[PDB]
Amino acid sequence: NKSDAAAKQIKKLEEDFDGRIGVFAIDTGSGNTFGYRSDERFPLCSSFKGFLAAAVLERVQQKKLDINQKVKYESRDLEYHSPITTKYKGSGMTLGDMASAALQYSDNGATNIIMERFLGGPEGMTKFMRSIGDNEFRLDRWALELNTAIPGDKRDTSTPKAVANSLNKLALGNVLNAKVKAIYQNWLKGNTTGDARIRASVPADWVVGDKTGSCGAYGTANDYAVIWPKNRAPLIVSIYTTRKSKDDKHSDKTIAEASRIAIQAID
Ligand SMILES: *C(=O)[C@@H]([C@@H]1N=C(C(=O)O)[C@@H](S[C@@H]2CN[C@H](C(=O)N(C)C)C2)[C@@H]1C)[C@@H](C)O
Repeated sequence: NKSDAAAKQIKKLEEDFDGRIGVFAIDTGSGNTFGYRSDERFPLCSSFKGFLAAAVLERVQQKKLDINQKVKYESRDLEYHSPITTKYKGSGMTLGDMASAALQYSDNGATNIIMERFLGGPEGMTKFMRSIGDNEFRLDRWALELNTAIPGDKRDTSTPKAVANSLNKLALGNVLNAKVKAIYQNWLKGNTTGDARIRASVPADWVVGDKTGSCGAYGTANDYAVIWPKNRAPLIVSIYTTRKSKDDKHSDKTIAEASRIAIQAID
């Protein structure tokens, strides 16, 4: 019945903005879950950088890469929205600093470079996801081309459920060892682009790590988070939104509100 009411509220919240909300949330402490449209597909946008950072950390763990290796790119034409990589064009960044820049600032330069040299491109990223048992994720195109968010296009989509599951496996599970998992946890905690999303849905005492995405088309936006509540087991919250018209703008407020509803549903 708690479930059924949470769902009516998402239903209404989506009609209010003329769009389409996908929700999955997990209380790791009880196993309780809430999903609404949790098996529908939605554009990832930048949200895949969260996973991309994880794949980097898996390669570091496997000893294929070193976390402090220098990454030089002094002749690159840096993609738009490369706020961190721009400031070190001349000197390069450590692999680790670069990966975290990709997560924490949605830096497209960091993203595309990492995917070029270390990850085998979009197919390699899809391969990583498969390898932790995520069958829904697909990345098709590179950082700046994956944002078209066209209704009915499976390219560069996942589902709220798959995203949530993957996040749990990565941020809380055993894909990454204790040391490496903690690093990844801190990277998520230091996300700078999520203040109006899932962060705005919880008491300010709770610690959140997250990755956002904003397609800038079809008013498509999303956020997924691990949440550490006061003296309580972790929650995972996954929220994805699209809108009916190409020109529509995304809605932080809707995302924050669907998060509130989702957290209550599993509470
Ligand atoms: C991917 O989705 C795109 C980038 N990732 C974003 C995000 O994480 O939500 C968006 S919004 C971006 C956050 N930094 C900018 C900012 O601080 N404001 C202008 C205030 C906006 C971002 C476009 C993109 C890289 O493809």
